[PDB]
Order: sequence, then C-alpha cells, then structure tokens
Amino acid sequence: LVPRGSHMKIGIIGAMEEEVTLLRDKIDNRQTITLGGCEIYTGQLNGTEVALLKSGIGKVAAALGATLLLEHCKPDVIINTGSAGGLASTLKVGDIVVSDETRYHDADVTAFGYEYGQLPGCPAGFKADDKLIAAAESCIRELNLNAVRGLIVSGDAFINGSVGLAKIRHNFPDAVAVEMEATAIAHVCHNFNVPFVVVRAISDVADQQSHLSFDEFLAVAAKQSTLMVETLVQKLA
Amino acid sequence: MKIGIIGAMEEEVTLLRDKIDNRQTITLGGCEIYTGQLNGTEVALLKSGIGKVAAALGATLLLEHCKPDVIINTGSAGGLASTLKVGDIVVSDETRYHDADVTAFGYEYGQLPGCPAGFKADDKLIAAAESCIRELNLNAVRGLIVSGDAFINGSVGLAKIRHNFPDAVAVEMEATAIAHVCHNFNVPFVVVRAISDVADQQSHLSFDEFLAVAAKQSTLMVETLVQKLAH
Ligand SMILES: CSC[C@H]1CN(Cc2c[nH]c3c(N)ncnc23)C[C@@H]1O
Ligand SMILES: CSC[C@H]1CN(Cc2c[nH]c3c(N)ncnc23)C[C@@H]1O
Ligand SMILES: [Cl-]
Ligand SMILES: [Cl-]
Repeated sequence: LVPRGSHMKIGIIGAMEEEVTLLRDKIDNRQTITLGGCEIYTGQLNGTEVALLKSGIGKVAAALGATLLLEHCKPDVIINTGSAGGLASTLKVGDIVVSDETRYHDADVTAFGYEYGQLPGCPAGFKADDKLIAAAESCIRELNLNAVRGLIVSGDAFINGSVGLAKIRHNFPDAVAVEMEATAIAHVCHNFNVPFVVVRAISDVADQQSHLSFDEFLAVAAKQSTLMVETLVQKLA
Repeated sequence: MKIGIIGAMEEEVTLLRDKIDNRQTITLGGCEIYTGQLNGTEVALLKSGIGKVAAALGATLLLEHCKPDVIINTGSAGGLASTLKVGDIVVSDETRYHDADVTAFGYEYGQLPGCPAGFKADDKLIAAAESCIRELNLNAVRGLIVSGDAFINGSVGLAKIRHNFPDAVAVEMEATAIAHVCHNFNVPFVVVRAISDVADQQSHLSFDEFLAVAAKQSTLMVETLVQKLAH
C-alpha cells in the first residue's frame, strides 16, 4: 500500500459537511485549501498524515473532488466515508458497511450490450482493495461493531422506497447498501491506480420513510463512520 | 487566448485531433489531452470517455493542466425536439441532469443539493455559435440539453425525460457534468453537438449508422466557432 522508506498519506472523502466535521475537528496542524467549490483539510490524525475532502453531493461533485485530491495531495489510499442507505436484510441504523465492490445502479447502455450498470470504457463494477478491506474488518472485530461486507451501489438519487428501490433490488439483488458518491470515487481511483475502499454507516433503509430516518440518524451514522475511519487510519499507518 | 474542447468518444474528437498543428499529447487519469493550434488558435482537446464521471474527471484535468479560457463540449446527441433530424445542430442555453432525484428532501427534479437546478450556458458563447450556424446555413435548435448515465432508447426512459423535461431539445451523457465542473471554477461553457438519433426504440441503429455524420457536423461547427472566438 505504501512504498518502502516513506509514510503513508491517507485520503478521506466525505460528501456532506455533517459527514466530515468530526474528523475535521480531530486533525492536528490543520490547513485548508478551498478549490473548485470543494474543501480539503490536511494535517495529522493521531500522528498519520491525512487529506480530508468535503466533496459535496452526487457523482460529479465526488469525481471532481477525488480528482482534485489526487492531483493536489497525492494520497497513497482513499477511504470514502459517510452515511448509506442500508439495503441488506439485517442492517440497522449505525451498522457499518464495507465495500468489496462498487457499481452504478443508474447507468444504462444496455442498448449496445453493455451489462446493466456498466459504462463503456469501464469494468462492470470496481473491486475495492483487498488489503484495505482486510484492515477494515479487523477494525470492526476489535471495535465489536455490527457490519456487512458487499456490493455498494451509487447513483444520483436518494432512494425512498417505491419504484426507485424496487429497480435496484431487481438489478442488484445482492447490493448491501446504496449511496451517491462511492462508485464515482472508485471510478476516478481506478483510472489512477489508487487503492480505494468504502467504509460508511447506515442512516436509513432506503424505504418510504428513508427521508425521516436520515433526518433523525445522519448524526449516528456520522459518529459510527468516524470511529471506524479513525481506527482504520491508525491500523493502516 | 486558449480554447478547451471536450468530446467523450474518439469518434467525436478524431477529425479535430487530426487538424491540430504542432500537436502534443498527454495521457493522464485514463484521458487523452491534445495541445497545439487549430487553424491558428491555441487549443486543448480532451477525449474524456463516456458518462458523467469520466467527463467530470476529464474536465477537471483539462482545467488544472491547460487552463483554457472557455470550454466547448462537442459530439453527438439524441434529439428530443420534434423538428430535429440527423445532422442538425443543438446548442445549449442550459443543461440539467435528467436522472438526479433528491425530491424526497424538496429539491427540484434533476437538481443536486449544492447546485442550481440547472446550469446556464455562457451568453456570449451562445451568440457566437448562433452566428456560425447562420453563416454556415445549418439547421439548429437552441435550448435545454439534459444529461444522465443512460443511452436513451425509447420506452420508459424516454417517456420519463419527456414528462420531467418537456422543453428539452436533446439528451446526452456528459454535458451537464462538464457544466457542473465549469460552474465550480467559473469557466464559460457551451455545448455544440449534432444529432445522431432521436432517442427512440431505434436510436441504437441510428447511432451506429449516423455517428460519423454527427461528428462531421459538430466538428464543422466547433472549427468555425473557435476561429470566430479567437479571430
Ligand atoms: C441529502 S442526499 C443524501 C446524502 C447522503 N448519502 C448517503 C445516503 C444515505 N441514505 C441514502 C439513500 N437512501 N439513498 C442514496 N444515498 C443515501 C448520499 C448523499 O450524499
Ligand atoms: C455509446 S453511448 C452514446 C455516446 C454518445 N453520446 C451522445 C448521445 C447520442 N445519442 C444519445 C442518446 N440517444 N442517449 C444518450 N446519449 C446520446 C453519449 C455517449 O458519449
Ligand atoms: Cl447483485
Ligand atoms: Cl423543460
């Protein structure tokens, strides 16, 4: 993950200010770059060099941010953190989800025989780094958290039950969670050969009341994702 | 004076690429950037790849490495306005995502939080494109262009766009992404594309036959517009 004779620098991307604020507060020797509407915080988290990006919401905002983070901070790994819609049958608010793979749920070029969710020039899904997944699962065991590991799907929609949800469940019956940035970040990471992993926490279960649940439990998810990410950064260094 | 040009597919950029004198190429983040002069105007031509993220990645790279003064998005498009036929020109006055949906929290359909509901194209770039259309005597429509990560092929996907965006004149997969990135860096932007299909049940067949015609017409427009803006 890091070349010999150097320290690793960990990239951490969150979409919303709510998702990054706790981490931001814990950074020592913090400096801020405001670039292309994104904000990046650099410094140390418990002695490890980090670059924390608040990207804004959705696929383009996250691609833009990830690109900026890579060009300006050149991190060795990226961790995408935040909240997620829990799709897997045993998930509850505050549970952790770790990506083994990411895919776009709203990409459709099947008229030319690409797989549902696949964009031309891309693999059908992006596999997360094995070493980062292993590190996160060790964190989950040591912290004694409830987690699931699986496919995370991304689109530009907040999933709120009805036909939006039923579409995803049809096309990706094994997806464990849904959000709006992760696959975009994975896509950018793929193009630069940067190890990537998603570590998020459940704010809602993507059903008819997901907007109510999100408005009540984003804070819980931010807190649990933050604990995971702080723990992981230490394990990685 | 430096003009950025972005197309998604090699087929969309190949004619312009061949025309650049003193050409240099940089391959980065999976994208290719070509630099040089196009009919005596300094350009940076990006081949981004297909879709919103590929285009956002590419546009970001173009900006940070080449710092163009304006960006023109070129290529093909699915025609939505009834007057359009294959080969006709569409120019953006505005772009919107047709697949963005955060309406559960009261954002407008197509709007992402932190963004305007849609991105207005640069008025001077639009006026300049309309003068090229006039002088070349081309058939053209000016209006809303919508973007998503789907190739539109009739049925329910077309019906949804027509319902949410009844005055959209064309659909594609990159333009709003590029507009979004340009909005963030205050870079003037316009889309000048040409029709390859009408986004109906046969759009895949039309695309496979007429992509080259659309590349030819969009390329003619872009060449003219670059000369006009620079000279
Ligand atoms: C204010 S838009 C929601 C923000 C929170 N993010 C994750 C998420 C939680 N629940 C989700 C769901 N049901 N559908 C899609 N995404 C999510 C994505 C976006 O930044
Ligand atoms: C091989 S994917 C198609 C490529 C050409 N681009 C424009 C386009 C033409 N017709 C379209 C349509 N019916 N639906 C969506 N987009 C388009 C989008 C993408 O780069
Ligand atoms: Cl699946
Ligand atoms: Cl409309």
